[PDB]
Amino acid sequence: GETTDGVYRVMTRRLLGSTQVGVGVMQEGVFHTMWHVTKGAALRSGEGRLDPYWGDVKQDLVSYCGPWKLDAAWDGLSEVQLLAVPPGERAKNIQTLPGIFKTKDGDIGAVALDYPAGTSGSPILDKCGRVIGLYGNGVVIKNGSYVSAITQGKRE
Amino acid sequence: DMYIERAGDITWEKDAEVTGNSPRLDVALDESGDFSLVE
Ligand SMILES: Cn1ncc2c(C(=O)Nc3ccc4c(c3)CNC4)cc(C3CC3)nc21
Repeated sequence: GETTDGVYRVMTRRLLGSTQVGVGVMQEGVFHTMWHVTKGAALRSGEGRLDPYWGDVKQDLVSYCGPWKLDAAWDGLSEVQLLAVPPGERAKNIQTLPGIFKTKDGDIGAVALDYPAGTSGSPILDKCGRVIGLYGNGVVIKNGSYVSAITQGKRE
Repeated sequence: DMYIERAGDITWEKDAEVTGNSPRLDVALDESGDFSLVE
């Protein structure tokens, strides 16, 4: 099917009409998304099939057709860009300065933007346009809002 | 059965909408990859 580099919508026809369950990045013949979007199920791209290659429920990441290729990371200083791909709406870049998720295993980036759960998998970019992580896994704060972490995989 | 559709190129766009705050949150990650606020 289509394996051109870029950002893609993850849809399903299992419910009423076509519903967007998430987003993903195609880079170097590998489609990268969040595990909670596809649950490790095979994906379709026209007549072609995309089979899972790597996945981890704790990291909440999954790769298709090959190993994880995205290796860039937030510098802890600069403003990033969430390339948001919302259900039924056109892709839109939103520049923001991330906060920090402080954990027992180290600090991670965190973008505080408000989008439907179906926006999960949309890439977060650095000034060079490099994917420094995926948007869609985080926490609910005091005002009911969602704050997502910047989730990156490991390149071997 | 899930399927993918192209939604565009991945590039940084200058003069984009600049919004969102930067909060520092003490969190915990469980075995299921689910985050939770620590207090
Ligand atoms: C506003 N809002 N409310 C909920 C959500 C979620 C969400 O449920 N993520 C999720 C679900 C299941 C699992 C994991 C994450 C990881 N383990 C399994 C995602 C987003 C993304 C746009 C930010 N917004 C949400």
